[PDB]
Amino acid sequence: EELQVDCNTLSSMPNVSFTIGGKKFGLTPEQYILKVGKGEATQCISGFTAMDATLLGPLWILGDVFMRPYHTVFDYGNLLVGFAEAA
Amino acid sequence: EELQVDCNTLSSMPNVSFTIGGKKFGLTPEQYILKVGKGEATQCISGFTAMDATLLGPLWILGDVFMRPYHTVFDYGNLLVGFAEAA
Amino acid sequence: SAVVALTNDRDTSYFGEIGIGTPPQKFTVIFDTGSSVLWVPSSKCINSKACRAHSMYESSDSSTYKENGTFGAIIYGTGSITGFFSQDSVTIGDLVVKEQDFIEATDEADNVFLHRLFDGILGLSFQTISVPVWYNMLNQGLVKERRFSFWLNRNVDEEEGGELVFGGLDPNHFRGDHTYVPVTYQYYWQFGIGDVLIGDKSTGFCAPGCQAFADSGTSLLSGPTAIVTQINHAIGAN
Amino acid sequence: GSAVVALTNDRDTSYFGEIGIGTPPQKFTVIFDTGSSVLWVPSSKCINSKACRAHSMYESSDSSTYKENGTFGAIIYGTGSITGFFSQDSVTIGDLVVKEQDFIEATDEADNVFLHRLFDGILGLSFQTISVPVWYNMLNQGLVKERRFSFWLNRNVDEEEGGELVFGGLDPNHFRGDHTYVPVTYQYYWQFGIGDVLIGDKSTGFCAPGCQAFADSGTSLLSGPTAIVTQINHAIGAN
Ligand SMILES: *[C@@H]1O[C@H](CO)[C@@H](O[C@@H]2O[C@H](CO)[C@@H](O[C@@H]3O[C@H](CO[C@H]4O[C@H](CO)[C@@H](O)[C@H](O)[C@@H]4O)[C@@H](O)[C@H](O[C@H]4O[C@H](CO)[C@@H](O)[C@H](O)[C@@H]4O)[C@@H]3O)[C@H](O)[C@H]2NC(C)=O)[C@H](O[C@@H]2O[C@@H](C)[C@@H](O)[C@@H](O)[C@@H]2O)[C@H]1NC(C)=O
Ligand SMILES: *[C@@H]1O[C@H](CO)[C@@H](O[C@@H]2O[C@H](CO)[C@@H](O[C@@H]3O[C@H](CO)[C@@H](O)[C@H](O[C@H]4O[C@H](CO)[C@@H](O)[C@H](O)[C@@H]4O)[C@@H]3O)[C@H](O)[C@H]2NC(C)=O)[C@H](O[C@@H]2O[C@@H](C)[C@@H](O)[C@@H](O)[C@@H]2O)[C@H]1NC(C)=O
Ligand SMILES: *[C@@H]1O[C@H](CO)[C@@H](O[C@@H]2O[C@H](CO)[C@@H](O[C@@H]3O[C@H](CO)[C@@H](O)[C@H](O)[C@@H]3O)[C@H](O)[C@H]2NC(C)=O)[C@H](O[C@@H]2O[C@@H](C)[C@@H](O)[C@@H](O)[C@@H]2O)[C@H]1NC(C)=O
Ligand SMILES: *[C@@H]1O[C@H](CO)[C@@H](O[C@@H]2O[C@H](CO)[C@@H](O[C@H]3O[C@H](CO)[C@@H](O)[C@H](O)[C@@H]3O)[C@H](O)[C@H]2NC(C)=O)[C@H](O[C@@H]2O[C@@H](C)[C@@H](O)[C@@H](O)[C@@H]2O)[C@H]1NC(C)=O
Repeated sequence: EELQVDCNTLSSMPNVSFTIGGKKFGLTPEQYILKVGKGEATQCISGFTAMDATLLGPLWILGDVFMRPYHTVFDYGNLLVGFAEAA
Repeated sequence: EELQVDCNTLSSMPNVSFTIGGKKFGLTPEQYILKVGKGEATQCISGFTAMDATLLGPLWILGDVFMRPYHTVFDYGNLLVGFAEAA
Repeated sequence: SAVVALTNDRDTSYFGEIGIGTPPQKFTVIFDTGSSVLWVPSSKCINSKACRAHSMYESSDSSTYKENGTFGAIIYGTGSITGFFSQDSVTIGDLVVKEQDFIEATDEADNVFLHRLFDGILGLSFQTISVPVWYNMLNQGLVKERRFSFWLNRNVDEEEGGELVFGGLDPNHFRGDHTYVPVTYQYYWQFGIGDVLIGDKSTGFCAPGCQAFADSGTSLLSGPTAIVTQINHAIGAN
Repeated sequence: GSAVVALTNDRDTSYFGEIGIGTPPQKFTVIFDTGSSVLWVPSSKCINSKACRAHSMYESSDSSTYKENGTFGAIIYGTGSITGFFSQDSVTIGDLVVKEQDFIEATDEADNVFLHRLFDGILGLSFQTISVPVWYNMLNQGLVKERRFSFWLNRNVDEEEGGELVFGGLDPNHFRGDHTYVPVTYQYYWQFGIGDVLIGDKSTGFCAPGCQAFADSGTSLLSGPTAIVTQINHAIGAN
C-alpha cells in the first residue's frame, strides 16, 4: 500500500522471480519499482502489495508491473496464458 | 434554407442536372434529397439551398449531395477537378 | 500512396483519422476541400467545453514537436477557431508529413463544434496563411501522383462511409473515365459550369455560365436564388 | 493480427486506447482489462455524478444501431462501483465492428475512483459473467483469425508508444524468445498455477507447494499473499 523506497538503492536490490510453467520469470528492481514524479522530485514506490485472497489457492494479481517486462498472450482457443520477454 | 418535401413524393420528382465540361451530371431525387432519420420519423430535406455569392461569376457550392454520386478527383499538378459516376 | 477510410455521419459530414506527433496522437478530422487550415483542439484549451469533449493535442508528449507560438484564428462558414500555430509530424495512412504547421485551438465556438463527432479539420484547399498538409506532401515527394480523390458513400449502417486517396485513385469506386475541367480560380477547387436543368427544362440563370467548387466539407448544394427557387418550387419543398 | 489498438501509458499505472460505440461511432477512451468482464461507458443520462460529467458520454438517441435493453447493471470494482443499465450497439475497435454488443451505460459512477482519471470506461476481457463480452462476440462474428489476443505494455517514456494490444494475433516485434504457455486453472480471470516466489535465490516458501495467479492488464501493481509480500518489501527496504 504505497510503500516507498529510497530511489538511490535500486542498484543493491535483489531480483524477484515467479515460477511459471516451471520456468523462472524474474523482475529487476527497475521493473518492480514504480517511479512517480520526475527527475529530482521522483518518488520510488514498491510494486508489491499485499492482498490475501484464495481461489483454488493463494492468489496473486500480476498487473502492469509484470506485464511490462513480459509480453502476454491470451489464448482463448486453447485456454492458455503465455509469457515472453518483452521487446 | 432547410426546406422539406413529402417523403412519399420522391418517386415522381424530376432529375436535376448540372452541365460541367459540356457533359450533363444528373442527380436523382434519391440523391438530392437528404433523409433524416429512419422509416417512420424520416424527414426529407431538399439538398438545394440558396446562396447568392460571386467569385468571378455566380457561384455554386457542390457539397456531399453531389460528391456522393460523383467520385471526385482533385488534380493539383494539372489544376483540374474531375468527376465520374461513383461505385 | 495513402488511403483513409471515412465515416459517414448522417450524410452530412465525413471524417477520418489522422495522427499528430511522435508517438502519434489520434484525431478525427473532416478532410475539407473547402478550407486551407489544419487545426485540432489543444491540451491547453482552458474553458472551451467543445475542446474538452474532444481529443486534445499535447505537445509535451511528442518528440517531433517544434514550437511556433504564432497566433491563429479561422472564421468558417458559420463558426470559428482560435489558438496558436505549432509544428509536428502528421501521420496519414502510411504517410508521415514532416514539419507540418497546424493551429492548436484554445477556443472554439461550442454551438458549432461541441455537438460534432470530429475533433478538427484538415484543409485541402489552396494555401492561405500556412503550408497545407497536401503541399507538404508534394514538397516532400511523398505522393506518386499530384492528385487526391474522394469516394463518398451513402449513409448505410453496415457499409463503409467513404474513402479518401492521397496520391492516386481507387478504381473500385467509380465507373467510366473522369470528366476533367480546369480550375478557374485558385482559392477553392473552383471551375466553370453551364446550364442547370430541371429534367430537360433549363433554369436559365447559369446558361451563360456559372462557377462552382467541390466542397467535401459542405453537406448540401448552395447556389443562386434564381435557380434554387425554381428547383424547390418544382419539387414542392416548403 | 486482425486489429491493433495503440495504447496510451498514463504514468505507468494505467494503459488505455480508443473505441467507438454507435453509428456513427461515439468515441471513448477505455482500459482494456483482462481482470474483468463487462464493457461500460458513461451514460448521457448520468444521475448526480461528477465523474460522468467530466468524461465522454454515450447518447443512445444519436446512434442508428442502438437497441434498447434497459436491464439494471452494476459493477463493484477493486475500489468502488458503477451502476446503470444495459444497452446494445455496435462497438468499433480499430477496423473491426462488433455488432450487437451489450454494455452498461453508467448513470452513476464512484467519483472517488473514476472522477479524476484519464479514461472514460472499461472494456473487460476476462471470461463471461452476466453479458457476452466483446471478445466472444468478435470470435462469434468471425472478425478475428486467431482465437488469441496479446498485450505489449511499454515503460513510461516520451518518444515511445505507451503500448499495443493486438486482437487476433501477435506482434513479434514486441517479444523475444518463445512464450511459455500455461493452462487456465479457473475460468473467471485469466488464471493459472504458479510455483515458488524467490528473492534472489532465496525461497519465500509460502507458494512453494503451488499458488494461483492471473494476468491483469487493468491493475497497476503486483498483489499477493501477505506472507510472501512482507518478505519482499522487507528485503528491498520498503516502508
Ligand atoms: C509559424 O507558423 C506560420 C504558419 O505556418 C509560419 O508562416 C508561414 O510559413 C510558411 C513556410 O512554411 C510561408 O510559406 C512559404 O512562403 C514562401 C514565399 O514567401 C511568401 O512571403 C514572402 C515574404 O514574407 C514573399 O517574398 C513571397 O513572394 C511570398 O508571398 C515560399 O517560398 C514557401 O514555399 C516553398 O516551401 C513550401 C513548403 O515549405 C513549398 O510548398 C513551396 O513549393 C516552396 O518550396 C512557402 O510557401 C508562409 O507564407 C508563412 N505565413 C505566415 C503568414 O506566417 C511561420 O514561419 C516563419 O515566418 C514566415 C513568415 C516565414 O518567414 C518562414 O520562413 C518562417 O519560418 C512559423 N514560424 C516558424 C519560424 O516556424
Ligand atoms: C440485456 O442484457 C443482458 C446482459 O447481456 C442480457 O442477458 C444475457 O444475454 C446473453 C445473450 O446475449 C446471455 O448469454 C448467452 O447465454 C446462452 C445460454 O447459456 C448461450 O448459449 C449464449 O451463447 C451462444 O451465443 C453467444 C453469443 O450470444 C456465444 O458467445 C456462445 O458461444 C454461444 O454461441 C450466450 O452465452 C446471458 O446469459 C444473459 N445473462 C443474463 C443473466 O441476463 C439480456 O438478454 C436477454 O435475456 C437473457 C436472459 C436471454 O433470455 C437472452 O436470449 C435475451 O436476449 C438482454 N436483453 C435483451 C432485450 O436482449
Ligand atoms: C537480475 O536480472 C537481470 C535481468 O535479467 C540480470 O541482468 C542481466 O543479465 C543478462 C544475462 O545474465 C544480461 O544479458 C546479456 O546482455 C548482453 C548485451 O550485449 C549480451 O551480450 C549477453 O551475452 C547477455 O545476454 C543483461 O545485460 C543483464 N541486464 C541488465 C544489464 O540489467 C541480473 O544479472 C546480473 O547482472 C548482469 C549485469 C550480469 O552482471 C550478471 O552476471 C549478473 O548475474 C540478475 N541478477 C542476478 C542476481 O542474477
Ligand atoms: C433520372 O436519372 C436516372 C439515372 O440517370 C434514370 O434512371 C436510369 O436510367 C437508365 C437510362 O439512362 C436506365 O437504363 C436502362 O435502360 C436500358 C433498357 O434496356 C439499358 O440501356 C440500361 O442498361 C437499363 O436497363 C436505368 O435502369 C435507370 N436506373 C436508375 C433509375 O437508377 C432515370 O430514368 C429511369 O430510366 C428510364 C429508362 C425510365 O425507366 C425512367 O422511368 C426511369 O426512372 C432518370 N429519370 C427521369 C425521369 O428521366
